[PDB]
Amino acid sequence: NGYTYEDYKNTAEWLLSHTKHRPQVAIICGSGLGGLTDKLTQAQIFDYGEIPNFPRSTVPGHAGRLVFGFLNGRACVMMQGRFHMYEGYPLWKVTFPVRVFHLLGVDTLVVTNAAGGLNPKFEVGDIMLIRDHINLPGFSGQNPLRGPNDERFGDRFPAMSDAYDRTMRQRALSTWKQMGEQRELQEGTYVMVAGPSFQTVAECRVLQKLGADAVGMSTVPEVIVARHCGLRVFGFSLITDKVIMDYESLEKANHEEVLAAGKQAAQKLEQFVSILMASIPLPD
Amino acid sequence: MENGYTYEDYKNTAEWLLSHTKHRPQVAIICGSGLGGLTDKLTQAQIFDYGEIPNFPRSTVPGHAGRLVFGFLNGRACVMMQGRFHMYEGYPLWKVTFPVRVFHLLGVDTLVVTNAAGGLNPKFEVGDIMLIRDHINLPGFSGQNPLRGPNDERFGDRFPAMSDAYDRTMRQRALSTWKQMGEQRELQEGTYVMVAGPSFQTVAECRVLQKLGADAVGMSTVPEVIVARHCGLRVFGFSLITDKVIMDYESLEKANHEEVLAAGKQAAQKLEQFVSILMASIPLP
Amino acid sequence: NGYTYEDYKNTAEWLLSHTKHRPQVAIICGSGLGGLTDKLTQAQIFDYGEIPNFPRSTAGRLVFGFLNGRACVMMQGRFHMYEGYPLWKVTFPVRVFHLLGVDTLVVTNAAGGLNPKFEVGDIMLIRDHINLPGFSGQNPLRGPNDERFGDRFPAMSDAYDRTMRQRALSTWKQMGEQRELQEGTYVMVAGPSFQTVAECRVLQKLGADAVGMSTVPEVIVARHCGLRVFGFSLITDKVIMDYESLEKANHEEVLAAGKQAAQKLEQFVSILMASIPLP
Ligand SMILES: Nc1nc(F)nc2c1ncn2[C@H]1C[C@H](O)[C@@H](CO)O1
Ligand SMILES: Nc1nc(F)nc2c1ncn2[C@H]1C[C@H](O)[C@@H](CO)O1
Ligand SMILES: Nc1nc(F)nc2c1ncn2[C@H]1C[C@H](O)[C@@H](CO)O1
Ligand SMILES: Nc1nc(F)nc2c1ncn2[C@H]1C[C@H](O)[C@@H](CO)O1
Repeated sequence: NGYTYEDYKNTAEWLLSHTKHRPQVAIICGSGLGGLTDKLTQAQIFDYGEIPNFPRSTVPGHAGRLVFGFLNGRACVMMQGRFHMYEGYPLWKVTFPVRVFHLLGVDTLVVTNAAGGLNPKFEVGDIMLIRDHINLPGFSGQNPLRGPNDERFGDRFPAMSDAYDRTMRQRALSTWKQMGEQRELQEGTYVMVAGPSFQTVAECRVLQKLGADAVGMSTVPEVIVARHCGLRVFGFSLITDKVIMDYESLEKANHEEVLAAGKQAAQKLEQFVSILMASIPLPD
Repeated sequence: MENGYTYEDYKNTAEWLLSHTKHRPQVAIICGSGLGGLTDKLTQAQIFDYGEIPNFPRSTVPGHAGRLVFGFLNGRACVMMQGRFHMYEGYPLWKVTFPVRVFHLLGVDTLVVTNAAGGLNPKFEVGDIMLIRDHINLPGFSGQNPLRGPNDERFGDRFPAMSDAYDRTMRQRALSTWKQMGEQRELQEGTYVMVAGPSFQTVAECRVLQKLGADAVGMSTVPEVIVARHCGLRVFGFSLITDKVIMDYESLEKANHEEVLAAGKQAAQKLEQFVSILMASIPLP
Repeated sequence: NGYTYEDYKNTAEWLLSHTKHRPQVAIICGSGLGGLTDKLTQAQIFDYGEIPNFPRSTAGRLVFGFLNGRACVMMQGRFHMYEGYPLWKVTFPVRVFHLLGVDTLVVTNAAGGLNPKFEVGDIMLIRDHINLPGFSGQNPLRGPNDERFGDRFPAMSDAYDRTMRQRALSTWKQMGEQRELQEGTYVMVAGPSFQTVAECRVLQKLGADAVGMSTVPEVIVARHCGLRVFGFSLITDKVIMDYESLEKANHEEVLAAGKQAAQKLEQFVSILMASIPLP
């Protein structure tokens, strides 16, 4: 780490005194999903470069930004452009915003990401309800909680066996049935690899053997610190391509480029997340 | 893993301890969480707080400031470590394992490691003692190994074997002593997997750990063993099974009433006295 | 962290302006496999400390010359993660090689055999890898990315060139070797300590045929560059995968049949210089 408690406190206070908005729900937008910010109403934008203590972008493109607003009526703060480990950011920098949300008064975090499908059943365009995760950087020392614990946020050894709220998963599955979509809402485990290189077949086969249903390079760090803080969490992976799980099928690659989330697939997810704002319990 | 210790640092600490106690230990014992009461069983003891031992890894003042206790346990010359350092607290593994090299230079030829651990093996129940037969070093697979950096042939080889980390003679004698103690529970035996922590495992993760063949999980010990064997120390150890980790979502919902408590003060005491009794099975130098 | 695009380019040009050699192929020889440098004609030697921005080997040199009709740059005494080196130093030469004009990289290493079939002395055509360190964050591509080198998210499914594997096999049959050319997956572990039986068993279960502490970082950045890659593991020992055959110890002497065995792999890399495509 390198952030004092006061640092987080100072940022949350700064935001609070520059917006009349008071979010209950924070939403991290994954790659190709930033258009969720367009669905906010009465929106107020802050560029990261404007918010004190916020990690500076070293990356191509605009810095990314924090959008306060209402989403189907819900007080939300929305994150467009997350920090990734593969870009050389320490997890304590990646996850900083989650702690600020907590101090902002947020009690719920929704996480979205794009992911390669490991599960034969999954097809490009599917949305996966995240049931559970496998944190490989975590096993080996790369866990955002590393260092002295601050009891003002949470415990030394927080549980993650229950990180994906039972109630919101039951309600997502329920709300999805009224939507009348062609494909059922998938559910499974997100495995986080550090990237940025992509899997070899051999590696794709381990990830499969480890029970992971979909792979990507983000999210878990955030979820973990959310649960440390006692935030309610749920989330979705957009399956942007099927990873090749053998050499036979490796040769059979033809009219191919692992494209970003089909703009229509992204838009389906964005509007599902929006509609689910109806189903989060109110703080009260 | 950027080792800020010269050989002369280790030697300076070792020699400092050697000129402030008359004790000359053969055996080092690392006390796991909740097992520190082992030190009370030492006779003719002497205490050094980490704070007064040059080059010893420094804290930011939490509740438990650890210490080293020299003395005789069941007749054996011992140095005993109460309060270990953990990776998850932010310490580099070269700080975690610094004491093991000091012990070598003290003249120790045997390291015993104790810890508390989650039970992965269905057969294990809360309060069990597991003889560590082997380990799986997940941090080591990815660069986080305490031997990372140059090798110093004055400690050991570049590429030390870990096939035989947990001494065979002592494992047979552990299992032997236990049988004639006449205990209600069988002495368990299996593989300890190190995960870096500090967050606990999800169900999915707990499953991988099972599939990897691990019988118990914790966040320590493996670093210390590895640098012990690099020095040629005899190693043996135990995990006290503190809780059983949930390994299916079905039993996750049913997880209602409770939390992962510390080592039940009774079961710890049982281990602590088994360790004392096993002092008479360690070979002489 | 570490090296900018200029730095690579300055190193490349220094070498270009300090040798008449213009190499097409680069060969990173592993442990005990550097005798291949003696077979180089017109050989021109550079110690690493001599070269701008190079990592200082703290017995490491760069050798240019012709092997079996091919302009080569040879690396004797590679960098290892266990030695304390960060992966961006480990893989620094691979990009210089690219800016030198090299289009093929051949990698050799010493490995422990996880596949029961494998015997000491076997050569393994590396067909694929498992980068265990890379899962957790130790990946040489981590950090800012320059597109003059390659993509942000490069593929590694075809890291080991289809054509050269077919030609390795083809030459091997032509060589009339009694022992078959093994082929499989190399898992990179960080080291330096060797595997426990428990750990060997997970590596086996993971699908790895051979284990070592190098190579993968180089292959990854080479492919990020668009270099053609093929490589070999010499099986120096069968890794103990149970406790029964841990008791059983032997007429110990892993070493000196490893000369005939390392020679075989060296002479095979030589032969294969004729099978690498031209630019
Ligand atoms: N097989 C795969 N592995 C990983 F790690 N990511 C994959 C992927 N396939 C697609 N993706 C998408 C998801 C991320 O948004 C983006 C990387 O940040 O690429
Ligand atoms: N499921 C579990 N996973 C891990 F890593 N550790 C567990 C655990 N259950 C109990 N413990 C014990 C080990 C230490 O004594 C203490 C803190 O690491 O808690
Ligand atoms: N002095 C030299 N100059 C050049 F241009 N090539 C040399 C050489 N000595 C050996 N060779 C090798 C490389 C050519 O591919 C090959 C001739 O086609 O022989
Ligand atoms: N059983 C084994 N396990 C691991 F990890 N590596 C092994 C090995 N046998 C040989 N090696 C490789 C790696 C060293 O860098 C190199 C020593 O020269 O040989």
